[PDB]
Amino acid sequence: TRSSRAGLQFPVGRVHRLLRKGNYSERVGAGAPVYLAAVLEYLTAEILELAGNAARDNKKTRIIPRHLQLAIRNDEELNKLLGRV
Amino acid sequence: ESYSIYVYKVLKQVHPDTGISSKAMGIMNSFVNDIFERIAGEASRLAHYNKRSTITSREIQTAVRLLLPGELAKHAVSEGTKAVTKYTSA
Amino acid sequence: GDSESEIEDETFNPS
Ligand SMILES: [Cl-]
Repeated sequence: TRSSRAGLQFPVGRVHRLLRKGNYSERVGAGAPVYLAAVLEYLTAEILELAGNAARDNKKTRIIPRHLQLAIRNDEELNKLLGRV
Repeated sequence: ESYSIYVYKVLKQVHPDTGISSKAMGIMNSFVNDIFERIAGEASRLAHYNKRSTITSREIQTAVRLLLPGELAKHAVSEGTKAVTKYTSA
Repeated sequence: GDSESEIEDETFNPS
């Protein structure tokens, strides 16, 4: 399986399907969805790490939206990346 | 349909004991979809600028370096290149 | 006081 060969949890096959269905180009190279799935997985991990830290500082047992908001706003780089979403 | 289960699997690596509410999971899905669309759109324009009919890992990497700030870009590049190297080894 | 939060916004359950 493509995701397993890449060492990823994110679904490489679906990322490939979404790149092909989105009319981004005529063709898509095999490495393109692997690379992109890996970047999405890493960005997900970085967000959850900081949101998770906020939940723990909040003496909470789960991440809620307020913890994500806190995490994005208090991290200069995630704020730059996602602060407009 | 969405990335929820994969977001959850990543959560279990970074914070195993920490759960996530359904609303927060919805926000995470929105972030993944937004980042997906930003990188794919930028890789699409770069392939057009280069007169190439195909989006390869080269265009993904360049889009990533230009769209993400600072350290996030460096680590995202490291992670994407590691995955491609594992993938092509197999 | 956390089953009250669960009422408002249920925990994501992978199964
Ligand atoms: Cl490729």
